[PDB]
Amino acid sequence: IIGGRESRPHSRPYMAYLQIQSPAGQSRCGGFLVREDFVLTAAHCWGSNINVTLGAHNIQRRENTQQHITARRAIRHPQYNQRTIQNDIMLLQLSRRVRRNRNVNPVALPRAQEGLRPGTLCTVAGWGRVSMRRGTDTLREVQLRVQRDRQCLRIFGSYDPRRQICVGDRRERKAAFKGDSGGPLLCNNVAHGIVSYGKSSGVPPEVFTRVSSFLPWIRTTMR
Amino acid sequence: IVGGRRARPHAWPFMVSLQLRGGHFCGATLIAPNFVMSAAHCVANVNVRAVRVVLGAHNLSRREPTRQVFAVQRIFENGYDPVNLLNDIVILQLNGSATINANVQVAQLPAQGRRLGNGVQCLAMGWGLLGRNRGIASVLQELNVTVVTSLCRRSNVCTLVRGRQAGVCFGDSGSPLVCNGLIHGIASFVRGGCASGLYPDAFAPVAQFVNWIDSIIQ
Amino acid sequence: STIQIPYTITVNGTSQNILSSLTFNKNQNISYKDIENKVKSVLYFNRGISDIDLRLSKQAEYTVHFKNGTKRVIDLKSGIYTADLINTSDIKAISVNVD
Repeated sequence: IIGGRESRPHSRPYMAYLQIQSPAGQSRCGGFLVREDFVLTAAHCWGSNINVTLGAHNIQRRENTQQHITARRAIRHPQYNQRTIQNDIMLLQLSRRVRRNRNVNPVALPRAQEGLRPGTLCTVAGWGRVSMRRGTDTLREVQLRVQRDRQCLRIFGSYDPRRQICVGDRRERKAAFKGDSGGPLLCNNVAHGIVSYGKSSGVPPEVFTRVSSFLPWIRTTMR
Repeated sequence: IVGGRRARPHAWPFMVSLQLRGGHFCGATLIAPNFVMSAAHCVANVNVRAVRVVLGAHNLSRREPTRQVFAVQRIFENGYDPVNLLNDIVILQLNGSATINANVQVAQLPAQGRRLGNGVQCLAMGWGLLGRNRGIASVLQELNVTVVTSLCRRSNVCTLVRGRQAGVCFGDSGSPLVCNGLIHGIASFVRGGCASGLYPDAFAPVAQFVNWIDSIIQ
Repeated sequence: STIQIPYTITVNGTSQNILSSLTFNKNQNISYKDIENKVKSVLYFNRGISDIDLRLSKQAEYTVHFKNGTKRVIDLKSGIYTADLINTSDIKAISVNVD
């Protein structure tokens, strides 16, 4: 996370760390607990195997607060287009329910296409890199400001405001970066967005998956 | 070298191996007792202070008493273009002076500007991969080749094993091209992959830099 | 025995915010063709860029960043490979850009 501060430990018990095994490599993403048996994330964080780590703060240690669960199913959205990053949302069916403690519990999802008016101040957290040369072993966070959709319609050729959010003020140097994909965008303690993409410089604005605009598919999949 | 043969032990004493952490990564040519001549891109991205110039080896994998090893002290370029692979030549000054003997000798370079026409017979060499997907060489490999002008530009010397799939491979960069007893080319790049049989391999034209090389080694 | 070299792919002007890394062996010299087949690999797995998309792209290149501060820019639509080897443990990261 570029331009943020370090998180108060376990003050965000919904956060999920994803160890993804791809062909010819690994990948590391974020994610968040939405129910006792499901983690929501982005659809390009998909791989063959996924080690989900809940209730962590320092993931390069092994804390007794942590809980390691492999993912039983990774269900990408059926309209996910990796070329344009469209419908970038994926559900993780955990292989076992979480312990649920004061370090591990789900996060509230919004009501079916709840709005999110521009200027709203939200919070995004994750274990991603903080610059182009340095990273972090502990969970970090930053506060970003939703922009008008025109700011993202200019920059990104496939920005679709019906299913995505435009986040990050052009003038302040805060944004989510490499490794925060799948992490939640949080306004009033409700997961309104999923980290998806931006420009590779980290210069905001950047695009989140609009969680509210996918609620019927989520509940249908959550069975 | 793909599709070649084992070279007579030390039949080419001017042949040089450049190694990083004991591993061959490019060839070179001994042009003077304290100067090797190699490809410019072999040294453009590497820790020059870890490179070790190995003279007069033959079986790179086993202990050879004939070997002499040097570090690189200074580097001399002549306008290398990594975008177009132009002037792919470099001259490395050694941290010492090699002892010329039967296994280590100085190579002969052509006259400035002498260009080889089509059809000339040459000999490519080096410890490059024996075959794409097959592995690095342990014994020096040599290979009769023919100089071509078709599918080539004036800025390079191009060769082609005719009628077979054979040619230079990776790790042959910097290795010399010997024609009529002279180093006419430093191995630069291939097209489509090793030993395509369709696209000639490309050498830096040594004969176009003899003047620049002489001013360096004096 | 093996190492992870991180990479980033930006196609059409957008780059996913994922932390992705390839798998190479510790202290091994490889060729720029070995690297190309792994770049064309994650190009398809991450953002659905096939061989046909490369050929028809406006430009397609990747950049090996070495840990000493130097880099080497490779033209994916060129089909040309310097016959050299580079050591996997010297590579800082790889960046990929396609249009």
